[PDB]
Amino acid sequence: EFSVSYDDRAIIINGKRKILISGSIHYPRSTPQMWPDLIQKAKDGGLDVIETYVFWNGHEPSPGKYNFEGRYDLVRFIKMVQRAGLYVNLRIGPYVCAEWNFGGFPVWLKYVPGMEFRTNNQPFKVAMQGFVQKIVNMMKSENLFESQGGPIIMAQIENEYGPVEWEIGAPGKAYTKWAAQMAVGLKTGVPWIMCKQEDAPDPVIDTCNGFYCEGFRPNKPYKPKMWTEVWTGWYTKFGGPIPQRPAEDIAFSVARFVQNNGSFFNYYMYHGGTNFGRTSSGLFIATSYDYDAPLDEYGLLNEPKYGHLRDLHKAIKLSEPALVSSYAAVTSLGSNQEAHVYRSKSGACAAFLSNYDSRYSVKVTFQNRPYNLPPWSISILPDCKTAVYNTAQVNSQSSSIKMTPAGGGLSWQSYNEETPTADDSDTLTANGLWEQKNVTRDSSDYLWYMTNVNIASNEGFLKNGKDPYLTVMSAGHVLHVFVNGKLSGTVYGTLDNPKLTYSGNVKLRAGINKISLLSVSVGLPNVGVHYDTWNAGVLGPVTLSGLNEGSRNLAKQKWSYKVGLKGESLSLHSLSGSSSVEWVRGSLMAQKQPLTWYKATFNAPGGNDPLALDMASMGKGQIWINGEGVGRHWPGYIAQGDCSKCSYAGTFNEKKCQTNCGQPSQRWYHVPRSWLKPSGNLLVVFEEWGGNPTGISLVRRSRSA
Ligand SMILES: *[C@@H]1O[C@H](CO)[C@@H](O)[C@H](O)[C@H]1NC(C)=O
Ligand SMILES: *[C@@H]1O[C@H](CO)[C@@H](O)[C@H](O)[C@H]1NC(C)=O
Ligand SMILES: OC[C@H]1O[C@@H](O)[C@H](O)[C@@H](O)[C@H]1O
Ligand SMILES: OC[C@H]1O[C@@H](O)[C@H](O)[C@@H](O)[C@H]1O
Ligand SMILES: OC[C@H]1O[C@@H](O)[C@H](O)[C@@H](O)[C@H]1O
Ligand SMILES: OC[C@H]1O[C@@H](O)[C@H](O)[C@@H](O)[C@H]1O
Repeated sequence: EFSVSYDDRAIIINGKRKILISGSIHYPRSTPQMWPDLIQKAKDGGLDVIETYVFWNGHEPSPGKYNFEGRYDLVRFIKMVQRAGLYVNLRIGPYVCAEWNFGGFPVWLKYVPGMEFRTNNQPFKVAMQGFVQKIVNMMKSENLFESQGGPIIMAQIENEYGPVEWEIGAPGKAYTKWAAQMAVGLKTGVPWIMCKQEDAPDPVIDTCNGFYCEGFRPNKPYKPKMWTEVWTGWYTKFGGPIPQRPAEDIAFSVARFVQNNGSFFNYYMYHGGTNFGRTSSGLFIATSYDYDAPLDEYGLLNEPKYGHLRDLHKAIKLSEPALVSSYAAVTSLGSNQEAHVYRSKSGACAAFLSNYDSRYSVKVTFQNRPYNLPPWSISILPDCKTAVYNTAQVNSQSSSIKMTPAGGGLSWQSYNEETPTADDSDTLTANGLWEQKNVTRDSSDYLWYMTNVNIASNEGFLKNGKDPYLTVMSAGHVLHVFVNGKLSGTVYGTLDNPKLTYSGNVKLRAGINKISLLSVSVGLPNVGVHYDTWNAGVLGPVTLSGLNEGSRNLAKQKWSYKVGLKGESLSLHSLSGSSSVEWVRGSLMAQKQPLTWYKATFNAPGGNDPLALDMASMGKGQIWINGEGVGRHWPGYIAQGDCSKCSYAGTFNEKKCQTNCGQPSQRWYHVPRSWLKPSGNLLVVFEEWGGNPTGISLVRRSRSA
């Protein structure tokens, strides 16, 4: 009925070789009502395939219970791509990286007895095969593979394992062989792929990720050349800038790939979207996953990038009959110039004329005709005679972003978060320090490390003008130090270095002194060899210096623990949770105070424009609207890095075109209209650092010229 195969040239769909233009759109980083519009714009962008990861931890929060409703409705998403007449590349994983919490793995998976992530491990294999098996079965049951008449033309198993296999050695090769054998053994009827897998076993095709992938070649001569990730920009991290990749560079890199035998490429990302809630983003990754994608975070067209790529795809589609019926033949044109010519026995001719010089514009002669090639550009001649397209020459409209305030300020109400201290009636205690994930299981960002310090009256610092010295070392990621219910200092880390040290003088009086430590995790690591084994939270050393005794090792004593916030267990984020009205309705009330809840009621602004929250007046925490988590906020973390002016021309790197530095890492936070009633919308903000609620504004996202 239907079939998907491959050869040395391309992917074969229904007996025909296909040059496939793909774009990556992750379903849980958007709302179910946004999906149709995003998929439509992708279709209009010239994409044949929609690519997406499958997010395990979002699907299986409990060892047994599954979730496939709301924006985690994977089956809804794929059927929507079908209704748009497009194909799907399903990158299953289960490891997805994706700047996604814990790399996509559920946190409970770590605590299954004898477990080891991404290796020749029995508990892992069982767990891995179970979920992968479930996903394939679900896809079959709704007839979603191309062989059944569905959109799914290929699937990915694992993500960029090559580098890990290298470091871990023999268990790595065994697991790879297993993973491949297992995946293919599921009889999907469609080919399987593996990115960054130089030794992917047959019949799995190894693919390429990166900014450029033209020099790439598969591990077998009978396997097609595929680029699973054309990085359209880079992710944003809290503390970091907003990176961008120029459209002219992307188009050049794509052209370099197509001209040189490349038959499949995928834009990572085509739509980046948002990291809603507290289980989406990876370690220190911002809520915004804009990625400088052709479709911005809010689903608006990122111009000129969208249109310029749309024109590129039109040129490739015009060149397609030749591309599938011939191979790339190189003819030198000059010192830094080449012509890749696709000449069919039928007589079809497509030519790509390149200029790799990034300094000067160059003129070449191809088949008696002159061509002017801008620096660092490729011209496409679909008929071999006339150049319809050039990668450095944008004929699409540019546009800027404006955030227009909608309505006015809100009447705010405030609730204080308690500062818990160690009691003798505490059940969850230990004679030392515990790791944060071990305790919280990522059910909350917050964990309280509590202990009591007894200060004898014969102490030296009490009689004279001396202060005791406290040193608290944490593995990450934010630490708040409270002595006797009062804040003594705050430290926070970076993505590269999340480990923390607090140091300072403390106010200790005679008797029992209570120490309260609040340890916050800002997402979990998603990449790295043995990344799951990395620590979070206060594990010491924890010392109290300046006593009659030299220095007291506070790590070696009884510690109480409390998971989450009193504000969380009371479920203050939802409307039915915000019932314990200990809310200060005060005309004059809470402002710039740590650990504070806020709530206001608003009406949905009149129009079609997408919405955000200007939170520049605030510090850090998380946001809910009508019970649904908008995600974390951290406008208090200012963007760091070198942010020079950049030219499209020349080799790109993540740091080449960085913007928004000396500014809040993220200021506006995406609010889907899909989440709003016409009136009586509940807006709950937990403010961890301290900020002014009256400053918070609802804004309208508009782009033009
Ligand atoms: C394109 O692939 C064919 C098939 O192997 C090969 O003979 C040819 O050298 C390739 N062209 C280039 C420019 O690499
Ligand atoms: C994890 O918690 C358990 C008790 O639930 C405890 O026995 C163990 O020491 C903890 N491990 C770490 C590394 O904190
Ligand atoms: O944006 C960074 C990207 O890095 C790639 O190597 C990975 O496959 C993606 O999942 C994403 O994490
Ligand atoms: O490696 C995949 C595994 O699949 C299981 O279902 C089977 O019981 C094992 O023998 C092994 O084949
Ligand atoms: O913060 C804990 C971890 O931090 C990572 O950046 C590092 O690669 C690991 O070795 C471990 O130290
Ligand atoms: O345009 C692609 C180019 O990317 C550069 O980073 C690389 O040094 C060149 O060899 C070429 O691959």
